[PDB]
Amino acid sequence: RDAVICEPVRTPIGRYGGMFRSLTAVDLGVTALKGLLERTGIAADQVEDVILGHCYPNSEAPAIGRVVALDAGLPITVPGMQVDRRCGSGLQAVIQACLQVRSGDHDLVVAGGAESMSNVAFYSTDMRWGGARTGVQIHDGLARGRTTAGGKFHPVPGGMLETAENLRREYHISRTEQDELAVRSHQRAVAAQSEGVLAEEIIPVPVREETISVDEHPRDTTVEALAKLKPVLLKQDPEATVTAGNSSGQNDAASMCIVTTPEKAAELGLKPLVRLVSWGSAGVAPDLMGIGPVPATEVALAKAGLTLADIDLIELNEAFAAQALAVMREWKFGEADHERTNVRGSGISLGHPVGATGGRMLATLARELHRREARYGLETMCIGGGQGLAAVFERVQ
Amino acid sequence: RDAVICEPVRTPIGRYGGMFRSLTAVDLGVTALKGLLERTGIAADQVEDVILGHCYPNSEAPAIGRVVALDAGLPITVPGMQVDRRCGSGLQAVIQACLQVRSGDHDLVVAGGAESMSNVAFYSTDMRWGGARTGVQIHDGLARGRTTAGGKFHPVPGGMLETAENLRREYHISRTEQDELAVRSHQRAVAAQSEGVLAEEIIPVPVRETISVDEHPRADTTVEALAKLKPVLLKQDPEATVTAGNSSGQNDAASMCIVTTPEKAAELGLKPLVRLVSWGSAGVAPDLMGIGPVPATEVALAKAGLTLADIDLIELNEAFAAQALAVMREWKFGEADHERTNVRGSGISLGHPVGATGGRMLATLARELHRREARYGLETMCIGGGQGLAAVFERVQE
Amino acid sequence: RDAVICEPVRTPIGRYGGMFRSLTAVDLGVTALKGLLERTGIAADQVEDVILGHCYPNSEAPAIGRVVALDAGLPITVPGMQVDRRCGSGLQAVIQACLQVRSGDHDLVVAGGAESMSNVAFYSTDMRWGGARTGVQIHDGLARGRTTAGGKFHPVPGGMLETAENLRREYHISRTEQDELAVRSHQRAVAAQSEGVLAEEIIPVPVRTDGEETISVDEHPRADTTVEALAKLKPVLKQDPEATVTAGNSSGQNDAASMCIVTTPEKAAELGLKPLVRLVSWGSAGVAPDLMGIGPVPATEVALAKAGLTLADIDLIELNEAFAAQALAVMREWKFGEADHERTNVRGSGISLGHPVGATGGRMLATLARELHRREARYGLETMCIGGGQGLAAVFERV
Amino acid sequence: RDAVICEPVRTPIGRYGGMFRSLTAVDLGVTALKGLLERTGIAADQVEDVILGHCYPNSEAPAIGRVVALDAGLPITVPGMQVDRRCGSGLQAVIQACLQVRSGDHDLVVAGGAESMSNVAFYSTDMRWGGARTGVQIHDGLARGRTTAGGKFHPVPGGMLETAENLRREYHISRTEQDELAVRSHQRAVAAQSEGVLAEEIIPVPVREETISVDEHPRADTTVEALAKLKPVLLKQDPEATVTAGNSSGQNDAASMCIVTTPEKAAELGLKPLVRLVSWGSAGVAPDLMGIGPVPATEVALAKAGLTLADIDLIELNEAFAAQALAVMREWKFGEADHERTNVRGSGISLGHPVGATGGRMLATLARELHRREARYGLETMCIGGGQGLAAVFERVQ
Repeated sequence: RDAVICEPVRTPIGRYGGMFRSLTAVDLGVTALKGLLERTGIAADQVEDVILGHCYPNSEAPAIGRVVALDAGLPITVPGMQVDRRCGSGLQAVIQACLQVRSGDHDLVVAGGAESMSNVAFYSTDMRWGGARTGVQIHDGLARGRTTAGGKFHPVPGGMLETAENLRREYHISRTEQDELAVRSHQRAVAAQSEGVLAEEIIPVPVREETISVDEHPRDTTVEALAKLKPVLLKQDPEATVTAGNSSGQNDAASMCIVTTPEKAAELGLKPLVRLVSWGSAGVAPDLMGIGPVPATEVALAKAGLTLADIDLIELNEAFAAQALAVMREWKFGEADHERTNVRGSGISLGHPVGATGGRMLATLARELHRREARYGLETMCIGGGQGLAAVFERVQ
Repeated sequence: RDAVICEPVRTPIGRYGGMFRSLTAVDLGVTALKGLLERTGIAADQVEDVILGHCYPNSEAPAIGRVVALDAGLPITVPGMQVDRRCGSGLQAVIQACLQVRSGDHDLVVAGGAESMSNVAFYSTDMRWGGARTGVQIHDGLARGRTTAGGKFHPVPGGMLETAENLRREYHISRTEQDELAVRSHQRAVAAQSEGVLAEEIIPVPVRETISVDEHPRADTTVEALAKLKPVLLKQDPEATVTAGNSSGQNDAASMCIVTTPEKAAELGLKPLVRLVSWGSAGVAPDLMGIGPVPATEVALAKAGLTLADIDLIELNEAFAAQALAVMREWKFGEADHERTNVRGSGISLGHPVGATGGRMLATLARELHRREARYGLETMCIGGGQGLAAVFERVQE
Repeated sequence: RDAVICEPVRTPIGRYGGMFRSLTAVDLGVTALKGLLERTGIAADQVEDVILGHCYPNSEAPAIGRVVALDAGLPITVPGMQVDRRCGSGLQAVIQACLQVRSGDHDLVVAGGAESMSNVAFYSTDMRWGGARTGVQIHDGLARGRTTAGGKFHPVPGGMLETAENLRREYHISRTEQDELAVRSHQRAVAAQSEGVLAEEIIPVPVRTDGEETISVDEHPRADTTVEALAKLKPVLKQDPEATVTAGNSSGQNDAASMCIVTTPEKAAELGLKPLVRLVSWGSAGVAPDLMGIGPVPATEVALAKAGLTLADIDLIELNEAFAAQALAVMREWKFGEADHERTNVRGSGISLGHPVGATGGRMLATLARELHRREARYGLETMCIGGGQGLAAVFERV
Repeated sequence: RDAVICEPVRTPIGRYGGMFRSLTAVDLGVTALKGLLERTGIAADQVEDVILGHCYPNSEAPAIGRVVALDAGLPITVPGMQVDRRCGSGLQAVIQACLQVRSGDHDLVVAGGAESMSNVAFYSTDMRWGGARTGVQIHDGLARGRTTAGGKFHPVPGGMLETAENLRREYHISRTEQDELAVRSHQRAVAAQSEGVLAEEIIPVPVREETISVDEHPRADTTVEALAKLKPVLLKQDPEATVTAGNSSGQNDAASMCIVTTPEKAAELGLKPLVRLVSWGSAGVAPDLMGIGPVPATEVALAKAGLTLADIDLIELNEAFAAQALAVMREWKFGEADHERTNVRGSGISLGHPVGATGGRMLATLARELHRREARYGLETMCIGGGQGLAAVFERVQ
């Protein structure tokens, strides 16, 4: 039996240190979850699991899906969990949920993600047994993660950014093209804001006293202003092109959806948007992580009996413009194809709040697939440490 | 298609601050995984995913399955990830693994868990935007997490331990009953050591000599000796029963297995031990978290068309002896059922290296099933925060 | 032989988190020491000690007088040190300097204080040997310090603020009296800026932001300060609802440094210095910690006794206003008429100026000495309450 | 009028993480002060200030002299304070006390030092306004201090060790000579213990109950050969390295107290003055060469006294590293006989270097020894981290 997605939602996405800084990852999750149930009218006891992608957990919220369910006020009956496959964790939660559903184990579950990058921890592995002989190192969680993902044999001191630079180098990607992609990202996000489509996606968030519905970071952005910015690794390398302007930031948000059967959705009065056709996962070289989408997509299209040409709409994460352009090069893109890809924006304009990112992409794909009455959508992303995840979704009718 | 478990293995289990103190979770993970690949002769490129239960993640190892896979020398083409459902994380990884294999997405994966409780971080959320007004707090990851898992509306100040005391009060479990259970646990584990069954389970770990034996189990453990210990929260409850002796510790370990189809195992020369029949999960009151196996087992058995009496072997996590005993009251157990339960030992004697516990149970359950030529096994655990997880396994007869 | 104070100076005084937040205590001291030397023309090697009052030391600068000297470009042959007597530390450094000069041991020394409250450390004693058993605590240096000063037998959980309320209560001082005093303080301070007397005291500070700019003015003082506005403000009330002490009527937390030269009249003459005052006597006392604000009364008593002097003998007083109530209590005990307020804290005080602890004694010295000259008065008194139950007072004579 | 020292005393000195690990600096200070008062019968209202050398102060004890008086049950009328001049802070407290006294300002004061190196805080300056951009460092107070004492134009990444290796290089001091000095230091210290003289100095400390009277570090067995076996701390980077844990002083816990007064006031109280302070000197040296600071400092003090080094019966020189002390002794043109009159009851190497309390320890030995000997002149001198020296000359009272 099929697995279908209903009411995929998100909060607004805040900047690191910005709008949502007073809010925990849990507060955002709850807000997204309350909104999901509130829009749906679903009885709390209908939810059989809450599965949440969450990339920077600590003991403030163990097994974060369960904490988020309780905090949202669902009954003690409702189980929950946390998953991490990096930048792909949101999609992963979704995939797990569909698997749990299709099997016939569960009829309805929640799949989501939450990240508060603003409030990620600083930690020490030196204070337990003492620093009397070694000193004390305290690591920023965001910063350390950037270099450790590849493990011991594939270190990257320059982190995520260094991977993109490698890509720009390997594909001869001009700075201009990169800045250009970014503009589109902003124009599209902004266009979406004012065309009213975004309200469909968003649960507004109350901050102790006002309520927020608009994503903080999308902006007036021109190729000319972007040309001005100084790349991060210019001193390390003089041919750098990656800047804050052409790359996604660090952000706060949550994403929620319902994963259910068509039969169950009909009973609960729900309106399913897509069903999951297939998915694929891949490993790639960690220093080349930005390319993980290509092998993963290939696997997914094959499982689907599908071709990329067959595909109506694409959500490809814009971790770095350079990274995205490289996948698009491999996909042999034509100026039209940029029509069907990232239509409402992406990481660069929106933000990249890592756990919630897969959800955001889904909310946009599925809903947009509806608005267009289009058949197939692709969701795919690169993963820090050398991974890729992709999923194929089909509109319901 | 079926999902079957092949070659389920673990490292030995170190004590907190003990023999594996110098080892990261990743190091244990890598050793378990390498051992598994070595024992099986499997080409590395065969492994389509590595899913790992891991309950205290930090930035030293993001998405830990992937890191363990790289650090073990597997090719860059192999994906990996991290899962947390607390004390149920190892089972959860296995279940996810079966779902992926069964759907026909993957033909072979590794499921496992790793934990180093010895090296769990201390952490703060006050150092990034300033402690100017708040003050700064640094939290022990192990301690802080025992309290918060229930969230804001279900706080447990006493921790996992209070919940255990809660069950002891409700179900009227005596001190003697608990200590007694602890004794069996040590005797069964030690006996498992002497009988040589353990070697089949264990990946030896080199430390800078080589270790093949679990640290915690003690031959001389007696009831009279256990009676001497001071219950942890005597000060607060004079009726407290739960001591270090009758509860599990904090531990270091790793677990890995192969999850595969029967046709794929045949092709590769594997010996599949069990196939997964069903699972169930449940939520319970967070202050009563120890009872979680009862509803979960209920769900798993019923999906299986099975009854508790149908079950040949049970592994139930002994998080606390009062917690385990309470589950047994619901199950209406008797001295005889005690001979089909936790037969090689448990969390009390063995220790509770949390992301890897599900893995350790599975290794025993699967192997003991094969040793007994019995049919059905149940693996179930209580989960901090108020959860239960259960699975029913069937011996592969071939 | 006499000891005289030459060219007493200070930086501007910054608010906690404000102007100088990017500056260390060392940075401020160095700017002051350099300013002192630039003004004097003194060769660096004339300096035989740098003694600094510094109340929140850590290992960023051990023995901070030595570090401040080296960092200011003084030769390696110059010794330096750190002293702590809390709110009294700056004066204490002056007195030590004076004694080492008077004994004939040293001919010229530098006496000072530096404090950056903005940058005070957070610290833990649970980090060295393991946190598994106890938990790990980190303390804000500033906050923890308000309770510990009395030791175990006399903890004051309230802090300095509580000891002030204790004084209000004992001496029956209305919130009105307290609030009026604060007004004068801002008024005397502001007046002193426009009058231009402050430039004499101040070494200007450069801060790098768009450009690097130089600061000459104290952050905190306000002209617009009125009793009425001060009533709008909430005592620090839940605890005692007869609470009268607000952020408005007490000193805050601050960043500044102070320096001066201590020398013989004969040496000052050789080097072309203009000695302003000489030290006549000093006194120190202990009082109950929960009553710390009153410490000046006993210390002052002892100093005048040693001087053979009386309070009427005193033309100028600088009494630190840690709290308006604290200052008022001292003044009653001194039997102060309305006119005596004429000669006390004429250029402002802690409430308007701020209270950067190690540098405070230096700041007051700078006013008393210069004002004594501008006035052509004879005798000045410097005195302060000290956290933990102490007082320090000194008498100076214009030269 | 003169300033004289009466009843100089100390606690025993314990090792880093040792016997006194559960005691604060204040605790040691209180015991020492209490013992001093118990011994002398001094009326608590006779003490006009308590001046304490304290090197690693924190908010646990502000103005530590005042806290110590209070905690030791002195009346609230008694003021107190803290001073730091590194390794010279204890002597610096004495010189201050003597100056306040000779002045006529006070008739009687207490001067001391207290250090608990065990409990020195770890700190950050990144927490207050946040590390959101910069990161967070936490510094060990001991290790961090060793690099910063010279300031930004003279950093010593090597710490005090690097200064000591700089001295052995410059002065060419062999490893054997360094080890020989260390051996003498242990032998002299142990001898002082057999002989019974040490009791004269020591205030026994109670810990929770057992009472401690003996310094922790000194060992009778120490030999050159055993010492040769140790490895120089800085060998990786210097092939010629000599300085080791064996021939350097450790990190230590202790307190020192004494009475400073005039002869007239001492006559009144029926006190027994031991020495009077003749002179003192202070000096600045290069921070990379800090160990040599005694040489210019001794020169100043001897000169002020109209005195010569030949005139000095007894010397207490801090043995911070054997190499540093040996270097000073070279400048001083010492011959075999000189070792006869220097550090006669042990030193920093055997006893320990509890930094705030070190000036007090040396004084207690010197004043007391000078009396037993019936000798006239004594010298106390130490090197100070960051590039300083302090020396004082003391003369036996008749």
